[PDB]
Amino acid sequence: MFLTSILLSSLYLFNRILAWQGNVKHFYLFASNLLLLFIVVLYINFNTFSNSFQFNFELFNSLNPFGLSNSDISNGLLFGIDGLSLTFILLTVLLIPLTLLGNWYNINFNSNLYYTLVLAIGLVILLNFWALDYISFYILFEATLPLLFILIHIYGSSDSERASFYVLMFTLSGSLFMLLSIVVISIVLNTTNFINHNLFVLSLDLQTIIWLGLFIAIMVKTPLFPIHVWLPVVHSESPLAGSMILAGLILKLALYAILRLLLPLLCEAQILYTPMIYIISLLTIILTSLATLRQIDLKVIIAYSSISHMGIAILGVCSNTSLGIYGSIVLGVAHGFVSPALFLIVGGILYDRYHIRIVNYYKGLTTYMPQLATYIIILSFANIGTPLTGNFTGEFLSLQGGFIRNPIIGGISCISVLLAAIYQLKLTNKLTGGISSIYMHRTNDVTIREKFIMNILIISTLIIGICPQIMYNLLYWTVNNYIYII
Amino acid sequence: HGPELTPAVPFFQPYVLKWAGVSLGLVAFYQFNSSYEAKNGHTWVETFFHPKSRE
Amino acid sequence: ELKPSSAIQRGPLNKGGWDAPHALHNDGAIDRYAHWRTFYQERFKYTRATGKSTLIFLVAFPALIGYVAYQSEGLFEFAGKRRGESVTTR
Amino acid sequence: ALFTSLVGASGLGFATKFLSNKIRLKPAGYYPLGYVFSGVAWAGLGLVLHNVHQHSLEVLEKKK
Ligand SMILES: CCCCCCCCCCCCCCCCCC(=O)OC[C@H](COP(=O)(O)OCCN)OC(=O)CCCCCCCCCCCCCCCCC
Repeated sequence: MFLTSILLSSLYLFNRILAWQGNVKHFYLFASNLLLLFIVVLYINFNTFSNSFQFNFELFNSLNPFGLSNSDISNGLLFGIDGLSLTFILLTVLLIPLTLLGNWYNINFNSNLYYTLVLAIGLVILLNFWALDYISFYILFEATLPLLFILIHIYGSSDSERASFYVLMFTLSGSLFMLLSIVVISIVLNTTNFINHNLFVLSLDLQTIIWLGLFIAIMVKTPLFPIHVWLPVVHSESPLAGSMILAGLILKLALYAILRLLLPLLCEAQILYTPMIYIISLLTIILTSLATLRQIDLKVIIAYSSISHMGIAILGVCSNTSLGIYGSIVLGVAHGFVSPALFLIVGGILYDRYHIRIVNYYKGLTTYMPQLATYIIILSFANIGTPLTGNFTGEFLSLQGGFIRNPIIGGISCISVLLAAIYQLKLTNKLTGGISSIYMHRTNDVTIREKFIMNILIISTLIIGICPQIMYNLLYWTVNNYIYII
Repeated sequence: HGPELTPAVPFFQPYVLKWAGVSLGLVAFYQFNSSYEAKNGHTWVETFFHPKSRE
Repeated sequence: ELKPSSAIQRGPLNKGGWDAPHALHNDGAIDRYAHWRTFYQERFKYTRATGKSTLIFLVAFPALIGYVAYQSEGLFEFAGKRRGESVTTR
Repeated sequence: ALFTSLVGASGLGFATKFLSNKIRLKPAGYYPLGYVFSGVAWAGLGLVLHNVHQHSLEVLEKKK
């Protein structure tokens, strides 16, 4: 009665704020900021000394379909966290008001629609990291895509239509074979579960088949070289919050799914296949970062940058090392900080003012906007692997873990420090320097809200950069968990 | 020989005040916990840490 | 004899708001250039140069890095080493 | 629990009455008594389905 009266009160308050204020965006910011307060109070009560799943709750059980269930027999949808989940949830929840902040004055026509879709996508990728079944991981893994289709199609550039199609198409088409592999697991074990599933052993000829269906879906979502194809256009023709939630959270969601779903029960498969992953990882670091050099458009460069950093990230995951797993997590969280700031710099401060994203128009942004050029350089250097930023901690421990498992793949994997600097500083000096452009008429300096978003997303890289030990209290179980060294 | 001065600006800009206030507050709170730990054997915010027992 | 009903009174659709004045002189040459570059794939055709790059970057380079990756799986440990100790397992 | 199934099935009924108001291009609270009508109807479907599941579990207990 109590938890129902809370909802009957809060929906009433929602209806009243609707009737009196036309927007909702205040109430959406308030709700997502309360979600922050709630998840950090869950972090206080979190026990780090237990490997266990601490805060468990079942939804949609037989004996109680509407709500919580305490029964001796469970067939609903399980939810709960360890350290490894919870890190991403932290990286999730502090991102969610910022994108709700990020379009506070851009969207004029249909406000309530856009902010509802953006908050709903953020809530679905909250609940992605809580899940504990294979099916309940997968139901919410794909709940995003109608909301993403409706968001990219209605709002965007002139090419909204093709980009909304590709974010349905490639993402769906990889996720279907993921479902094939999930079905084959669920009919052998007869239990989808994130708790028991390291105990069961499958045959090597049977692990050999199951692992392809999950791995090609992770190839689609962390875009490795065969399908890295939707990523630049679904960024380059997105609106702002869709691009931020995509490249900060969806790619790291598949980086999470390669840990949570594959490394526990495909171990004896996984050793036989680490050279195939190293082929595709090196070949998506070299060949996407080299295709960045020939680009006419400006959001597309930061998109291919995200491809190159996830290509560094996944060869720490499959490294069979403590160092590689921890480096992949710190890369994933630090890239989730640094990269939506870059999509703000191309999309918020620079597309709201001039509405054209071609690189050739933009020159000499320093002499009319000094503090924007200040941002553009210190976010440039934070992207490369220039240290004390957390991006280098991820890149360094990932390259070290990838050097453990195979040294010759780490030798050519290490040149990524060069290749990631070339295009980024080649963009940065073209934006920063020169006589101010004859095409661009002078506009306003960076406002207070944009500087607010930037200051947060840069401090949160610098704290992880100066001390990566601040979140080792969550992971020291889950760094030892996924290692298989007999 | 003149310096040819630009107009006067105040020292304590709002950003200097905010950033210095938050940083000095965090450092002062950290020293407060290091002093409170010697008196009582535990930090002050550890009293707020109530997780469930592992058993 | 079938026309949509009289009680519609449908009106025009605006997008609403403030007419932001033009902060950019668009160049016809730069816009035509960039529209040609983003939509390059609808006019791409296979030639000998395309065949050379498609052979070497999609077939030859994965096969070379593949052979190098499968030969060097359990060769090298350097973890604790000494003079006169071989580091290759084989 | 029997009570949460009632409240949630009545919530499904409130959702049907809301969405049926809002296809019609009406306001939300256009006819407020129909919320009560649809909520009690869909709650009755919840009654029926819960009792059928009770009896099915009781049949499964008697096979031991
Ligand atoms: C449309 C896609 C398909 C949808 C399929 C999934 C439907 C999800 C529907 C949303 C409802 C789930 C969230 C609410 C359920 C959890 C509420 C709760 O009470 O958690 C219970 C749990 C333990 O509680 P208990 O065992 O009773 O003991 C308490 C002792 N103090 O207490 C806890 O441990 C804390 C639990 C924290 C939960 C955080 C979840 C973050 C997201 C919250 C908003 C979710 C709404 C998303 C809406 C979009 C739909 C996906």
